[PDB]
Amino acid sequence: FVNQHLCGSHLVEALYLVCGERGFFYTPKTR
Amino acid sequence: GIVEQCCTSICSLYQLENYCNG
Repeated sequence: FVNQHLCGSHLVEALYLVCGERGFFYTPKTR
Repeated sequence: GIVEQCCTSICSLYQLENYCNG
């Protein structure tokens, strides 16, 4: 692994996959 | 907030974990 650029829906998809079966319980929004 | 910390600069798996908890 090496650190990478991620924006918007790709940053959400990556955080959801790294957070496994948890992720967000609600619909996602940029913050 | 959180999107800029991976979008305008690179981020890690440990940051992608933190963005699920924040």
